[PDB]
Amino acid sequence: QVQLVQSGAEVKKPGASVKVSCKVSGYTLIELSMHWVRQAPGKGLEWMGGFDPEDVETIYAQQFQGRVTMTEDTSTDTAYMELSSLRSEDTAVYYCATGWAYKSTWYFGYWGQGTLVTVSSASTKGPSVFPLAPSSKSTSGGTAALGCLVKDYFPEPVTVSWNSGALTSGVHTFPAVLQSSGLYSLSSVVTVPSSSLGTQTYICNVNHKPSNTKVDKKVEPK
Amino acid sequence: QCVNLTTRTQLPPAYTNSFTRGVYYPDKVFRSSVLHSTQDLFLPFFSNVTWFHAIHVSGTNGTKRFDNPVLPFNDGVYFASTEKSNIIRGWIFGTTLDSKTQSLLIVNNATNVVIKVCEFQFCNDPFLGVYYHKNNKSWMESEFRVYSSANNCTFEYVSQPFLMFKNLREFVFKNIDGYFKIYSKHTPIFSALEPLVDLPIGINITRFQTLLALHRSYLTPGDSSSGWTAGAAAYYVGYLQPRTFLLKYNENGTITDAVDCALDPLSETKCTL
Amino acid sequence: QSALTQPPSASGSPGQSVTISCTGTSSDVGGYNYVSWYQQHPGKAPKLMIYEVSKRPSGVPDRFSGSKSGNTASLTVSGLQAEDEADYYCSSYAGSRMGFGGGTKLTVLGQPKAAPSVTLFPPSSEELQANKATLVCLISDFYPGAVTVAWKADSSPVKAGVETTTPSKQSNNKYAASSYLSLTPEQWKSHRSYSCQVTHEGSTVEKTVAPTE
Ligand SMILES: *[C@@H]1O[C@H](CO)[C@@H](O[C@@H]2O[C@H](CO)[C@@H](O)[C@H](O)[C@H]2NC(C)=O)[C@H](O)[C@H]1NC(C)=O
Ligand SMILES: *[C@@H]1O[C@H](CO)[C@@H](O)[C@H](O)[C@H]1NC(C)=O
Ligand SMILES: *[C@@H]1O[C@H](CO)[C@@H](O)[C@H](O)[C@H]1NC(C)=O
Ligand SMILES: *[C@@H]1O[C@H](CO)[C@@H](O)[C@H](O)[C@H]1NC(C)=O
Ligand SMILES: *[C@@H]1O[C@H](CO)[C@@H](O)[C@H](O)[C@H]1NC(C)=O
Ligand SMILES: *[C@@H]1O[C@H](CO)[C@@H](O)[C@H](O)[C@H]1NC(C)=O
Ligand SMILES: *[C@@H]1O[C@H](CO)[C@@H](O)[C@H](O)[C@H]1NC(C)=O
Ligand SMILES: [Ca+2]
Ligand SMILES: [Ca+2]
Ligand SMILES: [Ca+2]
Ligand SMILES: [Ca+2]
Ligand SMILES: [Ca+2]
Ligand SMILES: [Ca+2]
Ligand SMILES: [Ca+2]
Ligand SMILES: [Ca+2]
Ligand SMILES: [Ca+2]
Ligand SMILES: [Ca+2]
Ligand SMILES: [Ca+2]
Ligand SMILES: [Ca+2]
Ligand SMILES: [Ca+2]
Ligand SMILES: [Ca+2]
Ligand SMILES: [Ca+2]
Ligand SMILES: [Ca+2]
Ligand SMILES: [Ca+2]
Ligand SMILES: [Ca+2]
Ligand SMILES: [Ca+2]
Ligand SMILES: [Ca+2]
Ligand SMILES: [Ca+2]
Ligand SMILES: [Ca+2]
Ligand SMILES: [Ca+2]
Repeated sequence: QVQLVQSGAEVKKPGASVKVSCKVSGYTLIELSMHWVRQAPGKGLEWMGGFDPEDVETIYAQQFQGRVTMTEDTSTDTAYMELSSLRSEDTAVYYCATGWAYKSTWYFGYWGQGTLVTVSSASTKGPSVFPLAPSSKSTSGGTAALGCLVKDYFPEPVTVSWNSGALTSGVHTFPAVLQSSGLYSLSSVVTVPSSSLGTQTYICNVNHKPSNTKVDKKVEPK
Repeated sequence: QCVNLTTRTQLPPAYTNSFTRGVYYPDKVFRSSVLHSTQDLFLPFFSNVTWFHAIHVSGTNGTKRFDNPVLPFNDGVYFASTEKSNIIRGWIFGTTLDSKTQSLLIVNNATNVVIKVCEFQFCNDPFLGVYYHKNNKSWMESEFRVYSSANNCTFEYVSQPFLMFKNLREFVFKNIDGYFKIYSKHTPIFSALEPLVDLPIGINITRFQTLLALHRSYLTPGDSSSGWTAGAAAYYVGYLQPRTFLLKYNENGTITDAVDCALDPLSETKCTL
Repeated sequence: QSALTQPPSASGSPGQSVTISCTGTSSDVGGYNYVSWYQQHPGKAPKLMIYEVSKRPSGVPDRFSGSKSGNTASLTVSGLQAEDEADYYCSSYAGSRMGFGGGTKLTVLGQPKAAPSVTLFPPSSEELQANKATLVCLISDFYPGAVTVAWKADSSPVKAGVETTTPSKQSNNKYAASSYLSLTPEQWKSHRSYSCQVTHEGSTVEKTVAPTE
């Protein structure tokens, strides 16, 4: 069967240019058309461009105009894809795929393992911590929902504890969003009796060991 | 390069009869209204020739299988094959069929014949592969399936094609005096076999193998198929033997009738008188 | 990208039959029979399942078969086995372009259906003291895995500024999701309401927060 092997993963900064290779085995490059797609983290597949079998002419999708450039070298049996003007949205796994040219049935039968291009100008930074305060009879009637926002932290991981580990029941610390800026952010919440807001105190203990940061933020109704 | 396209065995020896077919103008000299008797390497009349199934399909039950054999050339070869599809492209003639000796390569394509006498490291299973050039938008032919290394070329002859409803093609090969002599008649579907070329190749010819063309099979993800399949093909091979023949030439010079003198006592009586 | 429309999730008990539809136009799916279908297990490269509308490559089991009607194709997976829990992508030529469409997650159900539990927080006063404002909409305890989150300002959609986690399996074996919407403090105090639309298995829950100070 045809076998497609791509170049190793690479890291870039905004504004840069990246080039991904794709070595084809089993069948020679001039017998099968080459198409490149990308998949952002969690997101769907997006066609970047390919080769039109009937009209011999590489086709580029509308998204990457004058920004992508795909070339092939038949002797080395290698397909190439250069993307300039890189930005954080381009952080994705890049797959080279293939369809037969004779039939032209637009079916991407065989795929590469993927090449992860990671675009970020992000350095180590401590979190900025904010309270997510509750209201009187906030959620679920006699329950209340209170939280704590770990914002703009890099790199992962942070650890949140509540009241230095006294509160463990009711606590849900959510996973992080890696936003467009290259920094992470997460929130951690605890659901408590609404009776207990008067006496009980709720401390949020964030500790982000890469930046060597220990933040204790007390959340109170407001 | 070389594809390792072996099936277990050529199990059936298939046979048939050559009623009166292998009669070749033994000389190129025009004669008129004459009875010229010649001792030469003819195909004997009513000889038992062999039907080869090179590409023989397995019905709805199975896909096709490949039995293309290397055959002796002995003192001569009558070749015959009636085919609609350009599957039989030519032949390879030689002794060792590797580099140690030289060998003859005859490949006919839609534009031309190419005839080569050169040291070829023939792949153990030989064929001409036809592939898709995406840029050209046309299928193109690769010779490196036939030979993986080419050395020591003494001969290259390129000219107009011969082999190119069903159209019977008849061929007579001889290699005498260092001269590969070829005779041919095409018949769309008694007939003179008219000479094609005498190639001065000056080589030993002892064995040969037919050259077949196999289209590339662009397989889907999971097939275990070979990847090289093309139609079906079959051909007939017979061997020339030394024989005295009485050939009757026309007023126009055409060989209207010939008789094998050794076939039956009546043919000997016609021969002696 | 998102040229073809295709549902977010597909629920199915083991052994049942599921149908994922891929809806297009008369120029991409309705004009050709060049539709295809692809499986993708998480963190692993895609795999062809149906080619040329109804045909099936070898090694793919009988239970996968597709077809099309008008401007809509559909992939049907009978004999549900756990190997089938993946994302499923359709594709089709558009005459000048080939465009994949969306996704769909078959969820081979091994647990009763769970509706999400949603909490919406406003930006803290301390955060907009720094001239930045970020809504936080946290979603927890839903099965199957896939969820779809929309943001609506006033009653007008919020296209931009929305970054959401993909659902992550939690201790419960249900799934939880996180969505953040970033505003300027000027924009947050201008509009009289903000809301986090969350829809799971067709049902939509809504949490609404406004600046009452
Ligand atoms: C059959 O062989 C002939 C000659 O070998 C091919 O004619 C062209 O020969 C030139 C010589 O300079 C080559 O550069 C070309 O590549 C050949 N043409 C093409 C289109 O391949 C002839 O084309 C051959 N037939 C096929 C189908 O390849
Ligand atoms: C072979 O030729 C013989 C005469 O030499 C003839 O009698 C016979 O029918 C032929 N046999 C076959 C199997 O073709
Ligand atoms: C087939 O493979 C074997 C193992 O390497 C090799 O010895 C043989 O020469 C091959 N057949 C060819 C070249 O047709
Ligand atoms: C056809 O293919 C041959 C390959 O050698 C190439 O040289 C030639 O330029 C091609 N013709 C066209 C019109 O592309
Ligand atoms: C080519 O063959 C001739 C004899 O046919 C021989 O003399 C010569 O050495 C050969 N060339 C090579 C490179 O082996
Ligand atoms: C042919 O065989 C003869 C006898 O073995 C030998 O003398 C001669 O050199 C050979 N010629 C070629 C071209 O192989
Ligand atoms: C003999 O030749 C003439 C022309 O040379 C031709 O017209 C005729 O058909 C030929 N056949 C006969 C009668 O031998
Ligand atoms: Ca690398
Ligand atoms: Ca540049
Ligand atoms: Ca081009
Ligand atoms: Ca290209
Ligand atoms: Ca360039
Ligand atoms: Ca077309
Ligand atoms: Ca990877
Ligand atoms: Ca609240
Ligand atoms: Ca404190
Ligand atoms: Ca005859
Ligand atoms: Ca030598
Ligand atoms: Ca050729
Ligand atoms: Ca052999
Ligand atoms: Ca030469
Ligand atoms: Ca004549
Ligand atoms: Ca499967
Ligand atoms: Ca056009
Ligand atoms: Ca998806
Ligand atoms: Ca619930
Ligand atoms: Ca909650
Ligand atoms: Ca589960
Ligand atoms: Ca931001
Ligand atoms: Ca409020």
